[PDB]
Amino acid sequence: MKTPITEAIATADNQGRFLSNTELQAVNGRYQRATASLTAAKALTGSAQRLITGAAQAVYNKFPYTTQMPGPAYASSAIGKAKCARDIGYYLRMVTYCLVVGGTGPMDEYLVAGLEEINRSFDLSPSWYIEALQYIKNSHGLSGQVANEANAYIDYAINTLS
Amino acid sequence: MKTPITEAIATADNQGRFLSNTELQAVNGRYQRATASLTAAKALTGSAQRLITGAAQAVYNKFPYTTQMPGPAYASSAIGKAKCARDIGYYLRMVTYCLVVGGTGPMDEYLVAGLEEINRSFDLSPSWYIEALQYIKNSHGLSGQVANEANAYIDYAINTLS
Amino acid sequence: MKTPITEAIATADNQGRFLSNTELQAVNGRYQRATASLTAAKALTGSAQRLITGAAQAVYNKFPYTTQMPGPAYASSAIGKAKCARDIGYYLRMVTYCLVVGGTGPMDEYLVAGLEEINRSFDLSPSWYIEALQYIKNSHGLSGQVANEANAYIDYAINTLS
Amino acid sequence: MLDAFAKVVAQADARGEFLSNTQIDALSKMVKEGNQRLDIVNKVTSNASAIVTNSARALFAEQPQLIQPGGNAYTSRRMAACLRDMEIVLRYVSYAMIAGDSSVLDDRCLNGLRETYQALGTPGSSVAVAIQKMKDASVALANDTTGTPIGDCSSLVAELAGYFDRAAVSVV
Amino acid sequence: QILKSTKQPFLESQLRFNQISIKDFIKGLVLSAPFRDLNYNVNNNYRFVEICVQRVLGRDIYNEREKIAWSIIIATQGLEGFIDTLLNTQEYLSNFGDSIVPFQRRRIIPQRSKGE
Amino acid sequence: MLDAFSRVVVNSDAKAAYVGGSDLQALKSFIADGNKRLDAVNSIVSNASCMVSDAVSGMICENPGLISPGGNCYTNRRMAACLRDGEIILRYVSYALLAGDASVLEDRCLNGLKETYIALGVPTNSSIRAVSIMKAQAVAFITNTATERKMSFAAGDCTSLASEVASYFDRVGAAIS
Amino acid sequence: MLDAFSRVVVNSDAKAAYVGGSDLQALKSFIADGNKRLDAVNSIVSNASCMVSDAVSGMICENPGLISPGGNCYTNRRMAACLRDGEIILRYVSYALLAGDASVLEDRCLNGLKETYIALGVPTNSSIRAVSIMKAQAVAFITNTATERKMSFAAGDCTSLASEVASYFDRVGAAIS
Amino acid sequence: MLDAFSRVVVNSDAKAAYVGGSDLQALKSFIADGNKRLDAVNSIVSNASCMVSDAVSGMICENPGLISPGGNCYTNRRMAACLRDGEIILRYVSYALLAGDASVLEDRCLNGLKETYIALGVPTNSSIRAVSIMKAQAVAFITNTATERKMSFAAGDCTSLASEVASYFDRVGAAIS
Amino acid sequence: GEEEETVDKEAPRPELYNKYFSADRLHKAPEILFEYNKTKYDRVGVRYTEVTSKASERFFPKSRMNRAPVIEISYREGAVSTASVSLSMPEISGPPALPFPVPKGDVTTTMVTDPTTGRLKLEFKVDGAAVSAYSDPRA
Ligand SMILES: *C(=C)C1=C(C)[C@@H](Cc2[nH]c(/C=C3N=C(/C=C4\NC(=O)[C@H](C)[C@H]4[C@@H](*)C)C(C)=C\3CCC(=O)O)c(CCC(=O)O)c2C)NC1=O
Ligand SMILES: *C(=C)C1=C(C)[C@@H](Cc2[nH]c(/C=C3N=C(/C=C4\NC(=O)[C@H](C)[C@H]4[C@@H](*)C)C(C)=C\3CCC(=O)O)c(CCC(=O)O)c2C)NC1=O
Ligand SMILES: *CC[C@H]1/C(=C/c2[nH]c(/C=C3N=C(/C=C4\NC(=O)C(CC)=C4C)C(C)=C\3CCC(=O)O)c(CCC(=O)O)c2C)NC(=O)[C@@H]1C
Ligand SMILES: *C[C@@H](*)[C@H]1/C(=C/c2[nH]c(/C=C3N=C(/C=C4\NC(=O)C(CC)=C4C)C(C)=C\3CCC(=O)O)c(CCC(=O)O)c2C)NC(=O)[C@@H]1C
Ligand SMILES: *C[C@@H](*)[C@H]1/C(=C/c2[nH]c(/C=C3N=C(/C=C4\NC(=O)C(CC)=C4C)C(C)=C\3CCC(=O)O)c(CCC(=O)O)c2C)NC(=O)[C@@H]1C
Ligand SMILES: *[C@@H](C)[C@H]1/C(=C/C2=NC(=C\c3[nH]c(C[C@H]4NC(=O)C(C=C)=C4C)c(C)c3CCC(=O)O)/C(CCC(=O)O)=C2C)NC(=O)[C@@H]1C
Ligand SMILES: *[C@H](C)[C@H]1/C(=C/C2=NC(=C\c3[nH]c(C[C@H]4NC(=O)C(C=C)=C4C)c(C)c3CCC(=O)O)/C(CCC(=O)O)=C2C)NC(=O)[C@@H]1C
Ligand SMILES: *[C@H](C)[C@H]1/C(=C/C2=NC(=C\c3[nH]c(C[C@H]4NC(=O)C(C=C)=C4C)c(C)c3CCC(=O)O)/C(CCC(=O)O)=C2C)NC(=O)[C@@H]1C
Ligand SMILES: *[C@H](C)[C@H]1/C(=C/C2=NC(=C\c3[nH]c(C[C@H]4NC(=O)C(C=C)=C4C)c(C)c3CCC(=O)O)/C(CCC(=O)O)=C2C)NC(=O)[C@@H]1C
Ligand SMILES: *[C@H](C)[C@H]1/C(=C/C2=NC(=C\c3[nH]c(C[C@H]4NC(=O)C(C=C)=C4C)c(C)c3CCC(=O)O)/C(CCC(=O)O)=C2C)NC(=O)[C@@H]1C
Ligand SMILES: *[C@H](C)[C@H]1/C(=C/C2=NC(=C\c3[nH]c(C[C@H]4NC(=O)C(C=C)=C4C)c(C)c3CCC(=O)O)/C(CCC(=O)O)=C2C)NC(=O)[C@@H]1C
Ligand SMILES: *[C@H](C)[C@H]1/C(=C/c2[nH]c(/C=C3N=C(/C=C4\NC(=O)C(CC)=C4C)C(C)=C\3CCC(=O)O)c(CCC(=O)O)c2C)NC(=O)[C@@H]1C
Ligand SMILES: C=CC1=C(C)[C@@H](Cc2[nH]c(/C=C3N=C(/C=C4\NC(=O)[C@H](C)[C@H]4CC)C(C)=C\3CCC(=O)O)c(CCC(=O)O)c2C)NC1=O
Ligand SMILES: C=CC1=C(C)[C@@H](Cc2[nH]c(/C=C3N=C(/C=C4\NC(=O)[C@H](C)[C@H]4CC)C(C)=C\3CCC(=O)O)c(CCC(=O)O)c2C)NC1=O
Repeated sequence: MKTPITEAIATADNQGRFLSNTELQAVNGRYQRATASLTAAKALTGSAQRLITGAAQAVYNKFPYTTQMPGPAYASSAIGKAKCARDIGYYLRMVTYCLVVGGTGPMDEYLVAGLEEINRSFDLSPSWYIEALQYIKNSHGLSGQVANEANAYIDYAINTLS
Repeated sequence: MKTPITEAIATADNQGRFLSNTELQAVNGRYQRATASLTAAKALTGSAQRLITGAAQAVYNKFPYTTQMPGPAYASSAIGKAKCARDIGYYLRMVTYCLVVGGTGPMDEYLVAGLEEINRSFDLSPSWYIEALQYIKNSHGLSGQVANEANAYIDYAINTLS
Repeated sequence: MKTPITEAIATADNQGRFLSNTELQAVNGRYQRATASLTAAKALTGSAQRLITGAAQAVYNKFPYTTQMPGPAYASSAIGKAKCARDIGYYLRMVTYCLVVGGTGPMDEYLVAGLEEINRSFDLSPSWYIEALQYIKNSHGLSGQVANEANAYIDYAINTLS
Repeated sequence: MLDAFAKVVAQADARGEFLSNTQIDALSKMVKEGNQRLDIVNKVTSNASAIVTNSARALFAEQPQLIQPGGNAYTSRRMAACLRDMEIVLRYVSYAMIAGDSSVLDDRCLNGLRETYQALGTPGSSVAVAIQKMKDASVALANDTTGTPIGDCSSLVAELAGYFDRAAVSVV
Repeated sequence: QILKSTKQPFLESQLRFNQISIKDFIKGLVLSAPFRDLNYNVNNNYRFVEICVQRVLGRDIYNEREKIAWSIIIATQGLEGFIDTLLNTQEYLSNFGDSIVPFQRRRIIPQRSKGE
Repeated sequence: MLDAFSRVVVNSDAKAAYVGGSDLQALKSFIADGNKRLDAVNSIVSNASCMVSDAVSGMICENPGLISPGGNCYTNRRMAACLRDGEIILRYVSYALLAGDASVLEDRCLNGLKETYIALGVPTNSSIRAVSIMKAQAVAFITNTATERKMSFAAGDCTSLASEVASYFDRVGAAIS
Repeated sequence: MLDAFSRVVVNSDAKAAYVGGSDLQALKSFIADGNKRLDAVNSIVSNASCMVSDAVSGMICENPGLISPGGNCYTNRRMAACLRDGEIILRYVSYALLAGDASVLEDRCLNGLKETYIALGVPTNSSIRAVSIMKAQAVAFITNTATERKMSFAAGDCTSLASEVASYFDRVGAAIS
Repeated sequence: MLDAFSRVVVNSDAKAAYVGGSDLQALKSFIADGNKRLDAVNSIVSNASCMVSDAVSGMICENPGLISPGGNCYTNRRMAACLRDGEIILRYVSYALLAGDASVLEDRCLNGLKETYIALGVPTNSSIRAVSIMKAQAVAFITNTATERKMSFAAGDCTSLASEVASYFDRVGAAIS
Repeated sequence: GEEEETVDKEAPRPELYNKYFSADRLHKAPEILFEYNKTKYDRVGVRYTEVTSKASERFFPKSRMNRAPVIEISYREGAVSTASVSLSMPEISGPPALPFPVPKGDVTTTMVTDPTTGRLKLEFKVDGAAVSAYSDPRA
């Protein structure tokens, strides 16, 4: 788990160093943006069921074959649509964990590592999840620097699927 | 490339030993199954334009969105349909390269290694190419052990994508 | 002990691979030199009793000093000859063991591995030992390709001491 | 590693004699079935990603408590490491199909596999029920009459079954 | 070559179970079949010694005689006999040991900004 | 301890199903072949004094360095113990075949006899030469092809059963290995 | 049940057969002195391998010209073919002992053997010397008067069966004269 | 596949080919009494080695001047050629039993057979005497009326296929008449 | 010297048989095979191979070649309820081959027992076989 605090510890531990004024501004700058990032995590938490089901329908409008084609990898059934809504809820949960810790720690560990082994095995396309995340990027309805923190960790997830 | 000859050579300079009779039998079994292999590579090369344009149409009949979606990754243009047809030209050419040398050497060198990083960067779905290869696997018209050798390198190309 | 089956397995495992059609052909050639090597080491046991001391007299009539020298390391008295119905029977044993497995397996680890330490510190010079099985290579009766496969692992054992 | 020819070498060395003529006519029976061994390993490894993903899919259907959050196979790191070990047994069983004995399967893959799983905490009764899906998806795959002419291959499926039940009793 | 086909997913799991060390993990990577066909079939024995001293030992080659003095180890007892006699040198043990992934030692001079 | 009848229950437990007719078909054929296995193990335990005779007097003629003064079967307690150490391990596999499961062999003896034996100092290659001398001693008795004593059975072919006691005794030897 | 024995020897292929406890009582009752005769065939075939190894080497020990270059015990396939001709007649004379006649000996083994040996260049008077050792070696095993070996038996004589093989071994020597 | 039976023969090339279980009943529906006819070949080819040896030795022991020095069954290359010559006419009459017609026997074996025997000096009156013993054997084996070897069969009559092979042996004798 | 007879061919054979029998189609006949075991996998097959013979087969044909009836008897003392006789005739091979003749000592060689061959040793009766009688340290 990389945080700003568990990264400046690690460069202090590389040099045998007591925590100098170099490593006391890397952890101070997390505190001047933990205000704006924890309101964005609180806002995305409350509007989760609007954003999950709205993005699951915006996938199905762009890619209509996924609701039509038979076989278990598609959203053409009841349980096929339930597992797609589970997956965007897994994706949106790791965005809010990154706004708590201030970096891409929890989606590196719990989401990204080992993801391409799944998407090739179970025949799931990585462009089904760009369209789900590009909905959430410009339909969360945030503004200012609260939107700047949520839009940083959303397109980190787009770049590890692209 | 890994042929049965070049892996019998490879275990010799593993130890740094001379070529014994624990490698002459490996080349001996290659010469047995090369007479049912070059009769397969001849027939796939002779019916290559029938197999390629029939396999492009099997993708377009199963996935009709690819013929009409706008965007660069789909075969809805004139140049989108040409890049699709040379891809199934590339998948048939590495099968007849692998039947000639008797092993999975050319498609390890040219197809397989690095395939995931270009299907993710260019948004190419790997279920398109399994449908292009499943048309070839039961409509080449071969019969017998000549059919049994073409259905082991087409099936090796499928299990990379699957 | 390196069977030609077992290095099709061990050079499918260090790359982390299923048994493809490359290594399936190398075990087919082990099934092609099977019958032409199995008449060799069967009938070499059927004529084994002449070949032990009929080859020993092809050393003492080459070397008269080996019965005449005062030393423990020769067949001069009656105790050295009892080692000489044992120490060249081990050469006759492992040349039968190589024709079971179709490769140079058992004598690569039982015989040849760490042998100059045994030779220099007993003064058991292999000028007797090359001529100990040089009587075997021309008076053992395996004609045809049964001769050449039985003579294939004899002169591998010649060249390891020469 | 050892195959069947390497058995009776080391089963007569240790005592140090030969092998004898009454054993090798059983071993020259084995090369009559040498061509019915290599099709059958080609039947397994051609479908080597369709026996894995069709049986992990039928594993999480009957056991939803592994893909639920807080489960063993929950995250994408531990889903990929569940499909890794489901294919690892498919390699070392088919290695024991081509060789003639178990002794590369239970020396490189089953020697401490359940005590790997007791230390990590994975349900060792539940890996056996994924393997027994892969047993039934491969024995019923290796009885097709397409691609080969018809003949009885029964003993190899018992030999092919007999290493699939050897991984079914290794992991519990 | 950190592609999907060039990864070693069974060697990765034995590091995570603490079965093998880092020194046994570097030895599995030079003996890996992607390292043979991409970095050993396309140069000779006198350039491959320049690879396995720059990357493994982390230093440059001393002079050109050391490439001559090391290249007969690969041609006599093999690449698997070449790595363990290179991983048992004192230059590998006295600053990497049994637990450190190697690196290029002293690439830059501390007052400067250019270096090597 | 596991039973083969217990083996289908925990198979049907994490699966959370009932018992169907599908996996029931293995166990109903196990009933009618139960008497054939019951005709096997009675002759294993009734010629057991011969099988522990040829366990230890047979392995000592092919390495006599243990009766030498200084060996690992020299004194008459270690002479007594090697007669005793082998007559428990065939008593355990007589339990193990009636359940059918090897886990009763594992938890009782085969979890940790190897870690004792290098602190008890005995060699393991001598042990597996004494394990395997009971292996072919066993499989003669189940088939009735033993030379000096031929016993009463019925007529058939228990070579599926005769592989199973050979499927135990290698894991007896691999545990010490 | 000698028809079950004769159908084994008439099928001209490799086929195993064996006798249970009920039909062995039919064997012991149909053949007179079956407690004596089945001992007498067992005393030969327990040591049949040493009988063929001694006698043709005793044929070498009196006729040393067979292992000369140009002799008929040179070129070790041909030396083993004399050993293969050693072992067939011992199995054929034991079944001739067991059936109580030579009618299976004449057609399957003794018909045309003199014409076979003079067409193959076989020295037939040397084989007379080799088979006369077999007449002495079978008598000393039936009477248990062997100098180096002594097997346990029931008490009594076997001199009818000791004289019966001398009738059977002279039929071989008359066939090849 | 009767043509693929013939395509073993007519391409003059040494292969091996078979007929499976589903492919048997296509031939068994086509060929009338195929359960009799496959028994009729298997009664012959299980004793195909013994059929040539009683045929050639009855030719020898009735015509004793053939094994004279100067006779045509001297000089053991010439004896082994005559035993080879009785084998090829046995396999061709066995394949004529399978195919149901002699038209592959007439051209491959009997065509040119007459004057190729006076090309080498074969006494053809002995050769008609040689094949007539094989005519007496094949009516004994198919009807299971051999005097020494009976075989197990399904119960019934086989007198048409007894007469067909006895018709097919007469085409061999008329080819060398 | 074990087979110094590898090609020897004194057949006369003038070329007057070639217009009626070709060289490739010479002594070749269809041999019929039978996997008849009353089973579902029972196959009939024919193959067309070269026919060879030897001169011995007037009285000892290839099915009856070297097939002699062997007897195995299991008998414990007073154990006739479990005692048995068996009978078979396999293709019976002889014992292992006769040795060298040897001078006056040496170490002749042997072999015995059921499982394996494990051969003897021999200084004409006495069987030395690696006891190391030359045991002379120099203190
Ligand atoms: C020359 C080198 C040479 C001979 C000449 C010949 C000597 C010889 N030995 C016998 C008699 C027997 N051989 C027997 C065989 C065996 N005895 C055993 O105990 C084992 C089982 C087996 C193999 C060694 C037996 C049982 C006899 C009869 C009793 C006896 O020992 O005498 C003969 C025949 C008797 C005669 O006419 O002299 C001869 C010629 N062997 C040589 O090696
Ligand atoms: C002279 C020395 C000599 C003969 C005269 C001639 C005897 C002979 N035998 C037959 C008949 C058959 N031979 C058969 C072959 C065999 N019988 C078997 O049981 C085995 C399997 C096989 C090889 C020995 C068969 C089946 C018969 C028919 C049954 C019968 O005996 O009648 C004949 C032809 C019939 C006749 O007498 O006209 C002859 C002439 N062989 C000699 O060596
Ligand atoms: C009919 C197939 C579907 C399809 C194809 C399509 N592919 C591309 C682009 C690329 N494909 C490759 C693949 C390879 N190149 C190789 O050299 C080899 C090995 C011999 C392989 C497998 C690559 C590298 C590209 C990009 C470069 C290029 O060739 O242009 C495209 C163009 C996409 C783009 O963004 O340029 C298409 C349209 N698409 C379909 O719709 C068909 C279903
Ligand atoms: C043909 C006779 C020649 C001969 C024989 C001889 N050998 C020895 C002693 C040894 N030989 C070995 C070598 C091996 N032993 C093995 O088991 C194997 C297989 C792995 C090999 C390669 C060893 C270790 C010994 C010593 C132990 C032993 O006695 O076997 C001796 C005795 C020498 C002594 O001083 O003890 C003899 C006479 N030597 C000759 O000179 C003959 C030509
Ligand atoms: C269907 C999946 C089941 C499951 C799998 C699971 N396994 C692990 C972890 C390991 N498994 C092994 C065993 C092997 N690794 C190998 O490389 C080989 C062959 C050489 C074997 C036999 C090891 C060593 C580990 C730990 C290392 C690793 O692979 O990660 C895990 C945990 C993964 C993690 O990172 O913790 C899972 C989830 N477990 C289940 O619940 C399924 C039933
Ligand atoms: C009690 C006597 C049993 C019995 C046991 C069986 N023993 C079998 C083989 C065998 N027996 C021994 C022991 C003996 N022979 C020797 O050479 C030595 C000295 C080294 C001794 C003490 C050995 C070594 C073996 C071979 C086993 C091996 O080493 O692999 C055996 C199988 C043969 C058979 O009978 O078919 C059995 C059944 N025999 C009995 O029937 C009584 C009840
Ligand atoms: C003979 C074939 C062996 C061998 C036997 C010896 N075993 C010795 C001691 C010993 N063994 C055990 C384990 C024993 N208890 C069990 O319940 C079971 C079965 C499951 C077994 C095998 C124990 C606990 C001990 C120690 C007993 C004690 O300390 O009281 C032994 C030595 C006796 C001693 O040291 O006094 C021998 C000789 N060892 C051999 O060398 C061969 C291979
Ligand atoms: C002759 C070569 C022997 C000899 C033979 C005698 N055996 C006598 C009784 C007897 N024989 C056997 C073994 C035999 N009968 C069988 O049923 C079977 C195999 C299934 C065999 C091998 C037995 C078991 C017995 C009974 C022993 C007893 O009463 O306790 C016997 C007495 C007369 C008779 O019964 O025929 C004789 C003379 N005895 C000899 O001294 C030579 C060496
Ligand atoms: C004349 C040569 C025989 C005889 C022949 C009969 N056989 C009859 C039935 C039958 N035959 C066979 C064996 C045959 N069929 C095969 O498919 C194969 C090889 C794969 C062979 C060798 C079988 C299996 C059967 C069926 C037996 C049953 O299930 O009952 C038969 C009855 C009429 C018929 O079915 O054709 C006859 C007359 N029987 C004789 O008496 C002489 C000796
Ligand atoms: C044996 C019972 C006869 C007899 C037989 C001999 N035949 C000899 C040579 C020979 N036979 C054939 C015909 C045979 N070979 C075939 O390839 C075919 C069918 C395709 C058949 C029927 C041929 C062709 C030849 C040799 C000439 C050639 O190869 O072109 C033969 C050898 C004579 C010699 O070498 O001096 C014998 C003895 N002769 C008899 O006396 C009885 C009646
Ligand atoms: C050894 C003590 C003799 C001797 C023996 C040789 N026999 C050779 C070949 C041979 N032997 C037989 C006899 C045996 N086998 C059988 O199948 C039957 C009957 C069922 C019997 C009695 C036969 C048939 C043959 C083959 C002859 C043929 O093919 O016609 C032989 C080698 C000759 C060869 O391989 O060509 C030898 C050396 N010869 C001797 O010098 C002593 C006296
Ligand atoms: C939804 C947008 C599209 C879709 C979804 C779909 N997904 C699955 C199955 C799986 N998805 C995963 C993915 C993850 N698991 C994780 O733990 C994480 C990190 C938190 C991720 C990203 C896995 C492991 C599976 C398989 C197991 C499961 O059942 O969930 C399916 C089912 C596939 C099947 O074969 O059953 C579906 C249908 N597919 C669509 O059609 C939508 C467009
Ligand atoms: C390199 C890879 C490779 C293989 C996999 C085998 C494949 C193979 N099998 C057969 C031939 C055959 N193969 C089978 C096998 C089967 N039939 C069944 O019902 C079972 C499903 C299956 C066993 C697993 C049968 C029954 C035959 C015909 C009988 C025979 O072999 O004689 C043949 C024709 C030659 C022959 O008959 O032997 C070949 C080439 N050989 C190879 O070189
Ligand atoms: C009181 C104590 C007691 C026993 C001893 C067993 C006794 C026993 N054995 C078998 C029966 C049998 N046992 C065997 C076993 C064998 N036959 C062989 O050829 C092999 C040598 C051997 C092991 C492979 C066979 C083949 C049958 C017949 C099949 C069967 O009905 O079980 C049967 C069923 C048929 C019958 O009633 O006889 C019974 C009750 N059960 C008991 O309750």
